Amino acid sequence: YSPNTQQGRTSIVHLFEWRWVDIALECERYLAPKGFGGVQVSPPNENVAIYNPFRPWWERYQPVSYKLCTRSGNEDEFRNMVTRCNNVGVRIYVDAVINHMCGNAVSAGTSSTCGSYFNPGSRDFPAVPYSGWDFNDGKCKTGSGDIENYNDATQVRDCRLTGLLDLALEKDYVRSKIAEYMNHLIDIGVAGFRLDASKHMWPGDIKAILDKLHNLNSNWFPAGSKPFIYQEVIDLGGEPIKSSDYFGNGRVTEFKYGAKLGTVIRKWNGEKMSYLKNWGEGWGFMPSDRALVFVDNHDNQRGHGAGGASILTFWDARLYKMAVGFMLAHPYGFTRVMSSYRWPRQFQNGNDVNDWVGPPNNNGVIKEVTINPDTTCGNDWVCEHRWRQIRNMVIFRNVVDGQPFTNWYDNGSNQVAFGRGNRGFIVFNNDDWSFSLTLQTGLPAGTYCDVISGDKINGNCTGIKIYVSDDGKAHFSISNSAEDPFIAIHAESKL
Ligand SMILES: OC[C@H]1O[C@H](O[C@H]2[C@H](O)[C@@H](O)[C@@H](O[C@H]3[C@H](O)[C@@H](O)[C@@H](O)O[C@@H]3CO)O[C@@H]2CO)[C@H](O)[C@@H](O)[C@@H]1O
Ligand SMILES: OC[C@H]1O[C@H](O[C@H]2[C@H](O)[C@@H](O)[C@@H](O[C@H]3[C@H](O)[C@@H](O)[C@H](O)O[C@@H]3CO)O[C@@H]2CO)[C@H](O)[C@@H](O)[C@@H]1O
Ligand SMILES: *[C@@H]1O[C@H](CO)[C@@H](O)[C@H](O)[C@H]1NC(C)=O
Ligand SMILES: *C(=O)[C@@H]1CCC(=O)N1
Ligand SMILES: [Ca+2]
Ligand SMILES: [Cl-]
Repeated sequence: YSPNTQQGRTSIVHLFEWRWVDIALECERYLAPKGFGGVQVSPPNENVAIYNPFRPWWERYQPVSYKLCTRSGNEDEFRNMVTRCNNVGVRIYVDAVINHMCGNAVSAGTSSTCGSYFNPGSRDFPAVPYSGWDFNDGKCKTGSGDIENYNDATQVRDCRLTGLLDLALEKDYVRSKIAEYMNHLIDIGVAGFRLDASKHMWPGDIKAILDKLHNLNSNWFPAGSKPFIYQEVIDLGGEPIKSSDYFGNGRVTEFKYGAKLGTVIRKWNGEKMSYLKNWGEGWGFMPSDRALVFVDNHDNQRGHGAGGASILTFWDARLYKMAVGFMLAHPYGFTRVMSSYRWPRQFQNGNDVNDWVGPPNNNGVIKEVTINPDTTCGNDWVCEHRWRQIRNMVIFRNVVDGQPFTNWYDNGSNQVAFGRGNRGFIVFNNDDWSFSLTLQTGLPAGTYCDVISGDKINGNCTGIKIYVSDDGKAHFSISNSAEDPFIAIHAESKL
């Protein structure tokens, strides 16, 4: 249940589709000094090479083998990355796709990221190796063989998720091949895993696999360190399968978090920020100590999975920064920041027809991540984790770690604020008028640099300055026309 990050580092960043060499560099040049706890990487195992459409991001969720050979790099490059990141105290978490192999309709051949032969039709994946009796063909009871109804908890687990060949996870052989793959990664140095499509695996089968896993590599981690496990389970209610069914294996993705934060910030259906006072379990969310939270993820930022049209992404930059800011300031759950790539989003009848587009590439070869002088990224990588407003809130969370939620204020509409013990305070204005008021901050008297509009550099603030007096009060002014309609100050931004 614990992330295994360095003490004081409270967030992980999803460097979606990034190449291993770029992540290794990012660890040393940015993530380490900026205090990021770790990185969730795209599936490192060999996958189906899909040409129609042209190399979609989702081809990486169709395993061909467990060889660490993908568009992100080979095994040596993967190990190089894990080693370099761990050496600078930044962890690596692997997106483990262990529920299935490729789509059952993919043509047999060597159209895979490493040239491995596979025959979906004959259930043949010799590179593992898996064969017909390693899949759930006979176990599934639907007429299509695919998952047809989420109200039947059994077919959700035993049938094919959108045609993906479903592994017979009850077999010790299959459990062992998966464990062999994950233990290879653990021994290499990975700190944990995102268990892809966990809702599609029986809680008990996952547990059986986890019981085969090693403790983290003792060269970097304390003896007895268990790998961090966060299971992807989309539970927004209305279905028999609940997130809680997986608490015995590790943390679980709380999709209700970003879904509701999106509706609140967009002010849909009369919702407003003042309602966030009891944010957390009060909103029907899972226990904070089991939640892996985020505003958006690789799926719902592009209409895949769940979360709805309410989901906030980098496309909605201004509101997005505020959502990410609220999340990073609030004590609930363990935070994951999304880092994406720009794609030619094209809406037709309310839907993005280019939601399949893969990462920036030159004839299929993923482009490297170029760093600009202003610290942003080129080659179409959005690099949200590098936006000042997000990067400074990542440090905010670290600074206020362990402090209680306190000193909440709200105007009954969309102007709210709250503090984290005597270490940080944040103010939001999502109303269509100015927020100008003196608030109790719970902070020691002094001059504080607002870390949203600026930075504390060389003993001075580059943006807004807040003055806290002896009573802990300070005046805040946020126009609804402000570039970023929120201010955040903390112990380390104090002059
Ligand atoms: O030996 C030739 C044979 O090799 C490969 O077969 C593998 C199976 O695909 C794989 O399932 C596994 O078989 C085990 C069963 O799963 C398990 O229930 C129990 O019966 O033990 C079996 C043996 O360990 O391993 C075999 C052997 O590696 C390949 O996939 C076949 O195509 C090939 O004919
Ligand atoms: O630390 C680097 C810079 O980080 C910040 O720049 C961000 C913006 O804050 C973010 O909104 C986004 O730009 C959008 C912009 O706000 C919006 O008005 C425009 O129309 O669309 C943009 C979407 O791409 O991205 C940049 C980073 O690329 C910070 O504001 C800046 O001062 C820092 O230098
Ligand atoms: C802040 O800026 C002032 C004005 O230039 C400068 O005199 C001062 O030295 C700076 N603060 C620090 C701590 O360097
Ligand atoms: C938590 O993520 C990991 C898996 C469960 C445990 O005890 N540690
Ligand atoms: Ca399954
Ligand atoms: Cl996820």
